Amino acid sequence: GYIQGTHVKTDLPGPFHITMSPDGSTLFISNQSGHSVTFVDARTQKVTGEVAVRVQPEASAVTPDGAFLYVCNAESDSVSVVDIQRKQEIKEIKVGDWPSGIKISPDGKTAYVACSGCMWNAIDVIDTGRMEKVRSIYTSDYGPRMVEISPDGKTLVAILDTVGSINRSVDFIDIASGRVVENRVIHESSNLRDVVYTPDGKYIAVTHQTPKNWLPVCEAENGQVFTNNVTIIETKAGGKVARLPLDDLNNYDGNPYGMAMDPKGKYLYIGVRGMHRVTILDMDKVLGLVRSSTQEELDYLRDDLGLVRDYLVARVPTGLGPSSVCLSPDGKFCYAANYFSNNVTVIRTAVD
Amino acid sequence: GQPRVISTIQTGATWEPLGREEPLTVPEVHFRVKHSPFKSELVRYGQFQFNDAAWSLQGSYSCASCHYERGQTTGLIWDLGDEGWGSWKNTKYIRGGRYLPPFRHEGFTGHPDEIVGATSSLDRVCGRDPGFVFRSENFSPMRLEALICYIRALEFTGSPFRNADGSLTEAQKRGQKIFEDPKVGCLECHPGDPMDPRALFSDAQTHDVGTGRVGVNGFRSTPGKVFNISALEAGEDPYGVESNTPIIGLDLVKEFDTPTLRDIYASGTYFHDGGARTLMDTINNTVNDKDMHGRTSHLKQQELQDLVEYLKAL
Amino acid sequence: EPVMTGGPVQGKALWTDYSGMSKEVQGPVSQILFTQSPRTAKGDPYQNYPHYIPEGSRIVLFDLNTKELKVLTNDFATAFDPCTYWDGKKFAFAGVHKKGGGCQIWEMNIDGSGLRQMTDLKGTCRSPIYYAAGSIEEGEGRIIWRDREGDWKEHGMVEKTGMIIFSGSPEGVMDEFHNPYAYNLYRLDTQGGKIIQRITGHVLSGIEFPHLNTTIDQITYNLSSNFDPWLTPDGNILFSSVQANGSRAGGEGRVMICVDNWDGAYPRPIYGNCDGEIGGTSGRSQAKITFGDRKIVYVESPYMNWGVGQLAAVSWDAPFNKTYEKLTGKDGGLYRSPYPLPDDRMLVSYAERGDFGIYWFNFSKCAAGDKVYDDPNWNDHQPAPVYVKYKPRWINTFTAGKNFGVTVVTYQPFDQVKVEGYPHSWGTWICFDTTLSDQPVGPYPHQKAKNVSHGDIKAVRIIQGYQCVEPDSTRFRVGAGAHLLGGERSSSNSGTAFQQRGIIGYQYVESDGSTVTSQLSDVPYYMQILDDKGMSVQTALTWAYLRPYHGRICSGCHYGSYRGRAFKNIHAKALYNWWYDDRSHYDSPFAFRYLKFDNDGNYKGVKHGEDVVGTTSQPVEGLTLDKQRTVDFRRDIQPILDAKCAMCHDSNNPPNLGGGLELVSVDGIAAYSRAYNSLLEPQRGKDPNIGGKYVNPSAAINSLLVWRLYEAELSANAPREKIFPIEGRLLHNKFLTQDERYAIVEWIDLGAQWDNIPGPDFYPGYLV
Ligand code: HEC
Ligand code: HEC
Ligand code: HEC
Ligand code: HEC
Ligand SMILES: [Ca+2]
Ligand SMILES: [Ca+2]
Ligand SMILES: [Ca+2]
Ligand SMILES: [Ca+2]
Ligand SMILES: [Ca+2]
Ligand SMILES: [Ca+2]
Ligand SMILES: [Cl-]
Ligand SMILES: [Mg+2]
Ligand SMILES: [Zn+2]
Repeated sequence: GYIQGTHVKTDLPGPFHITMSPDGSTLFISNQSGHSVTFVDARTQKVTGEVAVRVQPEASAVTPDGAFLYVCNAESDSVSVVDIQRKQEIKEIKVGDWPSGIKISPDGKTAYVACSGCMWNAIDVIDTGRMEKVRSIYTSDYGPRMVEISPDGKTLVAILDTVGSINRSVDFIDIASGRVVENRVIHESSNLRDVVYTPDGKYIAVTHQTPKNWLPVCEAENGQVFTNNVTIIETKAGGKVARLPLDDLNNYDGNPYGMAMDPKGKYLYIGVRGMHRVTILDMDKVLGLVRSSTQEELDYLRDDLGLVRDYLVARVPTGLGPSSVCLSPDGKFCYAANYFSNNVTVIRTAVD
Repeated sequence: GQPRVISTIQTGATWEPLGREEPLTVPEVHFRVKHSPFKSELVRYGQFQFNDAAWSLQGSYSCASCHYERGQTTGLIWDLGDEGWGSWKNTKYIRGGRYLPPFRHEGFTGHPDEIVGATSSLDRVCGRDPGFVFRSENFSPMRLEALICYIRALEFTGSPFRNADGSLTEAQKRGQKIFEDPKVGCLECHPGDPMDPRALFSDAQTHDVGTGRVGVNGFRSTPGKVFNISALEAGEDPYGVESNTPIIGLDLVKEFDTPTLRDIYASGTYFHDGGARTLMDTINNTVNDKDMHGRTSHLKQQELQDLVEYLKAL
Repeated sequence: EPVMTGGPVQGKALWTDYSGMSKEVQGPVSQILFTQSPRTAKGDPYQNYPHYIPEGSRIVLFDLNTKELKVLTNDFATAFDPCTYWDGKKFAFAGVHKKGGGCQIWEMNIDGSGLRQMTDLKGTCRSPIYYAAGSIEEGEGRIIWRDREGDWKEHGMVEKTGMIIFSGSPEGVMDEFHNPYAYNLYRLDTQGGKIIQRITGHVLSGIEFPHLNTTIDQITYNLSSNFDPWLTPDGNILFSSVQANGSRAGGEGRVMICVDNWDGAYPRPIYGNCDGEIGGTSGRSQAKITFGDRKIVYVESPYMNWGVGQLAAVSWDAPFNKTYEKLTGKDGGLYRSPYPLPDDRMLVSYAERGDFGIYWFNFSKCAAGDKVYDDPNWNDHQPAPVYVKYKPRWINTFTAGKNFGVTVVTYQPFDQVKVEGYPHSWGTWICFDTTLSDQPVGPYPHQKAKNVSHGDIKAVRIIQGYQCVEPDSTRFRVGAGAHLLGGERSSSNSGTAFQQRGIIGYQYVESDGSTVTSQLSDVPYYMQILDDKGMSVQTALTWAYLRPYHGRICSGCHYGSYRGRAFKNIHAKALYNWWYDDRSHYDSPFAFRYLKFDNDGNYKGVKHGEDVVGTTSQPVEGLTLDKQRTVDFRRDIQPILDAKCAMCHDSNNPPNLGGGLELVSVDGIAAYSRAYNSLLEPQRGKDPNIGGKYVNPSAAINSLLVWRLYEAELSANAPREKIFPIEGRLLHNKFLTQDERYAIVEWIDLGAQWDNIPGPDFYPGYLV
């Protein structure tokens, strides 16, 4: 396999992503440098097979029944359909540039694919019966990184990570309508790597960074150049956009990427790729902070470098480059995919 | 209970990064004038050093926070301290970097040092960043060499905007004639052919295209003047904090090293300071002096749009 | 084990993780080093801390197994402050030899051989530590530089031993408490300048000791003592700083835990200096950081000058009130010199009733655990265990030491004085918003006297503090102003807590509140933001300093950018006034000597002085120390009072301004004149730290005198309940010109001193 963006060959799989079957018996790891997907049994923690897909898979989504795995092949500009029981790819559907993420509708009748190409704005829809790409939903700006579907399945959020932009936004889509209802801007943001929904569907979490671009590059202290943040957006009309710090004064979480939401909405799990660790936060303290604060107070609290300690549950040691995380349906275990270490860290959560 | 690590599933083979060893001095970094022989066994280590935030002071960010992680760019515009304050630089697109030396933006003009401007080696770019950007411990020789190996191993993505047949479209074909028109004269500083994989669309030289940002009293004066005509007409705030790109600046040099036009679709916000918000702005004579970058004044909109489409095809 | 971040393998740490690698590289502890001190006030003078010279003390090595003790310092009259090297085979300490030479820095092998003198200084040296700069791995590094316009070439090699950071004080000086010592941090080249030559390409500039093959450079310029340096996990220097400036912190001051670069380029507060924080006036000393939970653990003494006390802790990652702990923490004795081990154990010096020994600490019981060693005849403290220390990362230095900068372009060392021709070393600083602050509107000088927005702040006054040096003991007396606002901290020089100062200069502020300036380097200084009348709205009470060629940035005026908050994203006009020219180091304007006003006395502009002297595009002003302007009461103010005031103000019409410069005896002490004593008189029900009847030190805008001279309500803080009389009122605004009036304004904003000329001079003053 090839290292991404290069013609240099490597024997290492380089896991870029991870997910789990809705019955929680199987983990599917997308190997970016392996051009395949690794199957792992949850109970035995054993590799049960490796299924070949197209070039550079960065993402995968499982059907509600768990008979199929839709893998995003980024370099191939395509999406592979994998038979989970047969351990074989049965089709390749062609999509827009660089799918970086994919998710299946609650009814399992539709798959949504975010095309992350820098000049590309698209979310391609795919019927599961036809196993084919129906149409494309054009976003408000370029580079959707990932999508997410609400628990009621009538709405689709898409993080737009837009190159050359200080203000990067999130699009709200009406699934039945298939068009953009609203666009909400996260001010002073860059590198949006994920978006998740709360189980009640009243909030979304988005991991990103806050650059200070208008300032001289002088020191590294007090986040003069970059700070690392998680933003909670209230899904109601006119809802708050709350940018919250992930960093201590002398301790920062470099490049937050993947997110896993507790099934009951108790905790938030964040893969920290630069600092090689999983940051676990208390979501009732976070949401409690959001509900009890105005927009002004939250905007002031974004730069509070002692604030995290209020809602911070833990920071757990991981392998190198934990780009993605996922949870078991009972929420008692969190898995983190490590690219450089070529492995998966298994974490016992606070849930008992 | 308290969250903890019970086990680790090893799916692939074990891999460990390069050690700390002995950090280079800044003179030792400047001591590497030219590239070392390419080693493809060091490329992954270089990728790690590229994406790692743990090596930095407090772990604030990494290289990938700027040049992103597919190794392209985020389009973020920064003010670095070796070129002067108030002088802005668009984050460099790092795909296909080895094919067009010298490096950075500013060229040979005004740069006898060949470090900040007209950079002789990629080593003098990244090897400097620990002390001039990250403000952290310097790289060891091995880790630096590995990093440079990773950078040199980056290849162009190619344009998505062309037919699955591999051919061009008729809008792009229409634009190619405008591009290669001897009166327009894009081929002069941007020589290349669309079907040629070895085409760099750059002369790798230093030119004055009229993109030099100066003061209200002229070169080496203060404060800066609005170089964006459309933004000046729009009544945009010069010192505004909400803008994606600066409409003002003070440059220490008037001339710059010409970038490749390959993958120009994926560079957020073109030229050096990121004065040009769209491809169209690199043409329409808004953010640059009249006919100092190509002669486009006689062209009008359909032609310009076709030219943009052809640029998207590179 | 992984601590700050995950490692290469499960249960293993990355080399970037200082705490974790420290855990993995520690090894078993067998032997420990510690100080035994005679039990006496003279033998253990912890009440005089930081100035601590436990005369008669010795350094000993103890085996935790064979229980055998060896005295390594027998050739020394006094020895203390042991710190082990990275390998643990050698250690550095402070002490005075029997042959004499004073208290200096030495180093010796762990077996007791190979003694070497690292410092010959006029003054006293203390608490050395090793900072490995350019030396991570054992061996010889290569020296490389540029040919002056040639290529980069190799010249020679140097053994990599790193550097030594220590705290030291000069001879015959006084701090802001009038103690006969002022301590500051120094960096030391162990190879005689060639380490700095390896890193930079020029040898260290500073004071050279060629006989010892060493060189020292002063990295911290605070007018009070900076002491007990240690290592941060990110590779900086952690230490204790005394912030005494003027009347701040209730006229007491605070001892804060803070960090700085090993060259002193970026000092910033960690905990203890700010209002609302914990410990008040408690002394904070001997701070160290735990490896497991990353806790800053320090000795909190009940008295500010005490070195013994309780033990307290705050999180290093998050140094705020929420993480504050009192470790020990009750019964019933005293603690000192804590030493956290990488394996999470800790060694403390504990006295149950009255006599200290080495004890393991118990975190479960919140007190001293099992005993290590105690002699009854000795006070056993400063435990320094023998183990392997992981080297923290060394940060790039842009200064070669005194007068020497290093360019950001070619990275070539340059002398600003000897070569470039500047009268003195000069740096720059920039504030993006001067109106942006976390401080409320209040009567105290560090607060805002009134609300200010963008455009309300016209300029800034930059002030340099003068060290208090008084060779003649007959012409100087402490407590001469005890009846005035100063109290115990007053003196023959001032009736306030503010010591002698001078004006570095004025700098204009942009309409967005931003400002940038060039000014002197390696000198203590601070600033004040000014309104359209040129009065200080808010004062920064602290001592800032700039290394040569170094710029310093801040988001706001005590906004939190250097304390607890992230930098605010601000697009500032001053940014473009900083460096725009290819041929320059800095294009920013130098501090102007004067201000110019209109008819009314409102701010018009800044005005050049005659101190103006091609590496900068701006007129070079205010770099000549001998020409630096100040405001002296006797030379400047008093003549104005005699001319336009004293005639109408006598004993019958208070305040009494008559009598000229003739001294007045108060409580048997003749220091100041009648006018000075009158204007500096306290007011019933008013905090002296705020001000007196007619004068508020370092706020002119709050002063009743200024209120009357402008005949207006200047601030939101009323000096008293009835300001202007109802009947018999006489307007004072026409009595003085703008020069005289603003001279009074400057005098008050400077701290309203009496003698602003350091040392004995010809002008009237205390004599016996
Ligand atoms: C020289 C410029 C001065 C200074 C510095 C002061 N005075 Fe006067 N003064 C005069 C009278 C009749 C009064 C009382 C009536 C009134 O306050 O309007 C004062 C009062 C003051 C004060 C206030 C003191 C207090 O309220 O406690 C101050 C601070 C003050 N003065 C200072 C009369 C004269 C006078 C004509 C006889 C002249 C000349 C001055 N004053 C000059 C000065
Ligand atoms: C020599 C005078 C040139 C001519 C003729 C053309 N280009 Fe050029 N190009 C040149 C320079 C010196 C620069 C960089 C200037 C700066 O301030 O950075 C460029 C840049 C571009 C770009 C953007 C590249 C990037 O931002 O990475 C584009 C898209 C571009 N040029 C296209 C272009 C076209 C369409 C031309 C014909 C009208 C043309 N160039 C001519 C040098 C010169
Ligand atoms: C307005 C006056 C300013 C400006 C322009 C700056 N600072 Fe800060 N400063 C200021 C106040 C009110 C105080 C506290 C005074 C008191 O009595 O408590 C301080 C103090 C500091 C300190 C000490 C540590 C602390 O209190 O946090 C440091 C260190 C410090 N100031 C540094 C600093 C820097 C880097 C600035 C950028 C140029 C700066 N000051 C500007 C008020 C003001
Ligand atoms: C390794 C490594 C690289 N980057 Fe850097 N980068 C940033 C800017 C603003 C610029 C342009 C500077 C100028 O024009 O004067 C660059 C440039 C580069 C280049 C040059 C590419 C070329 O084709 O010339 C390379 C190879 C490069 N950079 C590599 C901005 C940033 C960052 C934001 C502050 C950071 C974090 C960053 N770069 C980091 C890194 C690297 C890690 C050491
Ligand atoms: Ca593609
Ligand atoms: Ca710059
Ligand atoms: Ca080039
Ligand atoms: Ca760009
Ligand atoms: Ca004892
Ligand atoms: Ca004097
Ligand atoms: Cl601030
Ligand atoms: Mg620094
Ligand atoms: Zn403070």
